[PDB]
Amino acid sequence: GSLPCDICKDVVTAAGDMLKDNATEEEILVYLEKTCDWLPKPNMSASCKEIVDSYLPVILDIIKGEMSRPGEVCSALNLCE
Repeated sequence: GSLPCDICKDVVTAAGDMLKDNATEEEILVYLEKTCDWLPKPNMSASCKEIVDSYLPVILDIIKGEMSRPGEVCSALNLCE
């Protein structure tokens, strides 16, 4: 899969699991930012940050809306084919 697709799957899964543990949205952002910062290449970190900043908000809304399948959520947002 494309890099945006691969990152999206991570983000949606992470956000979903953390919400199911009643994590706060702020904490979720902090967690995902860490992931972005740990990625081994600058282009990966950059793509991760852009995806988190652009899509995490609506992803949280979608999961709260009872839709948490990573592949499906990401395909809908056109991050996956």
